[PDB]
Amino acid sequence: MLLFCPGCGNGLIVEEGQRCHRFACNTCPYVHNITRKVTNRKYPKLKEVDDVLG
Amino acid sequence: DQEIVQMIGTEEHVMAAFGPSLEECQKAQIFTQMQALKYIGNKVRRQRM
Amino acid sequence: IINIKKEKRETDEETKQILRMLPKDVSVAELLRELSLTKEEELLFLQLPDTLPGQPPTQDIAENACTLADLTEGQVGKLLIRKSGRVQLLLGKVTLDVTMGTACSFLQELVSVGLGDSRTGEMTVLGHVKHKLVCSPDFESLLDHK
Amino acid sequence: DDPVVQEIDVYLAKSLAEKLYLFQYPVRPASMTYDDIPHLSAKIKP
Ligand SMILES: [Zn+2]
Repeated sequence: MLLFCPGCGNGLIVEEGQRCHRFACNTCPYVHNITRKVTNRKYPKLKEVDDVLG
Repeated sequence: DQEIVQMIGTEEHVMAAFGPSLEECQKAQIFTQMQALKYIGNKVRRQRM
Repeated sequence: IINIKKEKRETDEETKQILRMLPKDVSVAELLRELSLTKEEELLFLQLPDTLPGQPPTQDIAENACTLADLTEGQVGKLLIRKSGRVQLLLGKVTLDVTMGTACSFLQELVSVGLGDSRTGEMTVLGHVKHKLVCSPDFESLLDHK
Repeated sequence: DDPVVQEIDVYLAKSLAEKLYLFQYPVRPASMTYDDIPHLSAKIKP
């Protein structure tokens, strides 16, 4: 997903600190350590057609 | 960047489509109005002296 | 982790991306729950028409704009809530209609910036703004009237 | 459709006519407020 820094509103990237994987902002010292599972499913469209014809 | 994304739209597929542009912007160090103005001025062409 | 500084999901109405484990309202229902369901006061932000149906009272004129800056204190009109959800504002001889504005989700703080001194002033956070009202002239009534 | 209920009166106050400003933060959701953040200064031009 897309997450934004509460401080300045820039995009948050995922990096590694000294203890854990954390969201971080490229333009301010704001960080956020990851506590539990975070997921972003997309559910791409499946091929549904059987394609019998004629 | 959050204000830009708000202006573009809050539908999920809209953010999915517009994400690569944000990533390309973040790859460069353009984060202020002055930096973007300097980039554009670099990308400017003089009208025959 | 701190519970009041979590990362924000982009949808401002659904910022609760991580948890510890809205239907479009109408002005009649808005006020009805604001008074019947609860007795707590609320701060509203209403947009008035450009010219109010009045005259600048001894303001040295011209049929110019008559805004709230020219009117005096006291009762200036009544708010009517009819059946079927119609919400009117009888501001004297004419009646405007009041509808919901854009449903804002960002923070809006109503504050008072009082420059009591020419060198030092006070900022007084009066409250938070949640809902926006829009008042418009009932043009159909004004046209069929004359 | 008669005005069945809520014949609310509308008053006008000019005490804070010139001192009232509206501050809106386009990037801050309404759930998170600046009540707990200690402010240091406010510059302004009349
Ligand atoms: Zn930031």
